[PDB]
Amino acid sequence: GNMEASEVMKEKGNAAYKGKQWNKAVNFYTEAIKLNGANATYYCNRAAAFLELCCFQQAEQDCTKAMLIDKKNVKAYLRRGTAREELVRYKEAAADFRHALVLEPQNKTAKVAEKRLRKHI
Amino acid sequence: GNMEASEVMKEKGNAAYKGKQWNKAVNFYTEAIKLNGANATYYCNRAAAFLELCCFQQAEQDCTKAMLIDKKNVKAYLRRGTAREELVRYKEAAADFRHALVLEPQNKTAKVAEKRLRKHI
Amino acid sequence: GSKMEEVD
Amino acid sequence: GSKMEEVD
Repeated sequence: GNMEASEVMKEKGNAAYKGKQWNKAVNFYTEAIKLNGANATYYCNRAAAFLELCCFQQAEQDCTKAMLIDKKNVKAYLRRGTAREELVRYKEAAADFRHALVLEPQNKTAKVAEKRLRKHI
Repeated sequence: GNMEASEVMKEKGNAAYKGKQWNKAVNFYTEAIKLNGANATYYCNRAAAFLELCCFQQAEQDCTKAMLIDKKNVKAYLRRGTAREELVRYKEAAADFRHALVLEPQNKTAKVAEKRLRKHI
Repeated sequence: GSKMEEVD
Repeated sequence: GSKMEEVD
């Protein structure tokens, strides 16, 4: 049924993402979400694919939804901060990278981001 | 103990930079350069202060001059890549961060930058 | 830990 | 190595 099929779609999406097939990844994750809309990982993965396509608004929306489902999803904050930085929403980006560091203090991407964003906030 | 005047100016600039007094840092580095115009570190430091003021074009120019003086100055490539990313010159930015990694293979800022820039190059 | 470039 | 946020 739907939940099990949703996971197969996620796996196909992951393989597409690993092969840099960002649009095919979006398509599979979109089907995964249609089949099961209550899994934060599907939204967070779809945000990842959207980032590589420079679909920053869609990435941001997916990250916000992922957080609604699971507020401790670290990658949702990293990805949303990335999108927000692209969209020159620097204080919001810095807030997301700061939250990622609350959840995961050793995260190097987020540490690097905070240093870079100081000049804009 | 006979510190050269240009180096005294550089140290005053460094103290200002450490205190986040970016304009005062720029002023001191500028005087350092007037006293000794063939020192890459003065230009590279001044680029650092300019970055914090969002003066990306000036930072870039300083980095290019630092490289003219000393082509192995690692921070000149890191800072110029930073400026270039801000200036929406993504392949140039990626090239600078790549050169920094040739000089300093373990540099984390540069490794992080290259992952971020993939979507634009 | 969390590699942004990997999906889950 | 080279911390960008440090001057020399």
